[PDB]
Amino acid sequence: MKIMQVEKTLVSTNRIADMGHKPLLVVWEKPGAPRQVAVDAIGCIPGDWVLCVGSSAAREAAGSKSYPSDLTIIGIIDQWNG
Amino acid sequence: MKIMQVEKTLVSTNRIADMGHKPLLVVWEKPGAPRQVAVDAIGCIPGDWVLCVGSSAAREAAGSKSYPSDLTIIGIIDQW
Amino acid sequence: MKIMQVEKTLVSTNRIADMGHKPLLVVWEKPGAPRQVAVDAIGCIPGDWVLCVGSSAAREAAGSKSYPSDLTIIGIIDQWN
Amino acid sequence: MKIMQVEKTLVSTNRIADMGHKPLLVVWEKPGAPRQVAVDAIGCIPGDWVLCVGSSAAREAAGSKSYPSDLTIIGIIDQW
Amino acid sequence: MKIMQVEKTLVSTNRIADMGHKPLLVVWEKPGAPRQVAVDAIGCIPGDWVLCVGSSAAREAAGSKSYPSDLTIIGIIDQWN
Ligand SMILES: [Cl-]
Repeated sequence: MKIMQVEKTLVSTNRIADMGHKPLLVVWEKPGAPRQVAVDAIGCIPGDWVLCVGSSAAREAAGSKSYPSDLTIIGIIDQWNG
Repeated sequence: MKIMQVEKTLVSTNRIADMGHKPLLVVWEKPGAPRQVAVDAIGCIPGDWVLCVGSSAAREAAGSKSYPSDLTIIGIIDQW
Repeated sequence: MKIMQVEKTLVSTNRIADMGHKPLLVVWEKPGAPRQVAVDAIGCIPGDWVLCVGSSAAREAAGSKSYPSDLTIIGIIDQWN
Repeated sequence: MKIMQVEKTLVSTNRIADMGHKPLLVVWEKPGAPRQVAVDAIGCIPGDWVLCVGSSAAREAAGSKSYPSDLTIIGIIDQW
Repeated sequence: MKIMQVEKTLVSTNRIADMGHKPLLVVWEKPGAPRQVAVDAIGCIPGDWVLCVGSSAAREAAGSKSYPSDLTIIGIIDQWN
């Protein structure tokens, strides 16, 4: 899994029916790093540090084994909680 | 998933039957970046910025759990 | 599979329910390399060198074909054989 | 999917039984780039530019969901 | 699939039971390249150039669709530079 930060919500799109209403977020490992897009399975806001899963796990994490995702946020990271 | 841009249509006449008639597009993260090829499941043209999915999800995104794809366009993006 | 070292525990109180109670660990191929996170399926401590599996094998290794993992620690490496 | 060129046939006499008799070819994104190996599901020769799929799609592309491939040639690109 | 050279055996005494008794080998694309670990399904020795498969194919390649592997040696390369 990857540690990434939420930059912004991906709204400016028209996409496929096989994807539902779960939000898409633009994420990166840090500012300036290459951007990716993840399905938000938790409920995140810009600036949140999030745990991201790829591969097959990303699909069922997004809510279905049939979900079109290869990157899904499955947790919010507590930077300071120990 | 990754945002990419469509450079051009990929022409491959000799290809396996499992691919069917789905259009294949050459895509890149940006001009000059490594070229990859994606199945277009939306209907795109050169210059379009597109949302692409890989892994297992690219197959069913292309229209079947058995489809031979590891990269599929699942959306067009305006603002890039 | 990758050879990585455990740096520390990753705390995510708000994570999806399918993760159960599995511990998550911050791992890297060496200090300074990009950090990743793996589910601990062995019982590891910081400083341990660990064998990590990704792809679909990470899921069942973490305890279920339905488990949300793409990186799972499946062994501790005895570096001084 | 990636665009790659066939360099040569990969000869591996001692390989697992699951591989059958499918040809294996050494491929690269261009000369001098890191070499990889793909199962040839099309019928290629050295010099061919080819379309290759990875991930789980490579297996069924090679002919079976149980086939041991993570990289399969699924087309010949008309521009060589 | 990758062409790699076998460097040495990977000793992991504390590893998940699903691994069985399959040998694990340290492999790299060339000396000095990043080390990975593959399950040996052929029977290899150090110095061998080997064909390695990853992704989901590595599992059944290692003996079972349930096997915890994302890198499996599935062939020995005849005469390799
Ligand atoms: Cl994969």
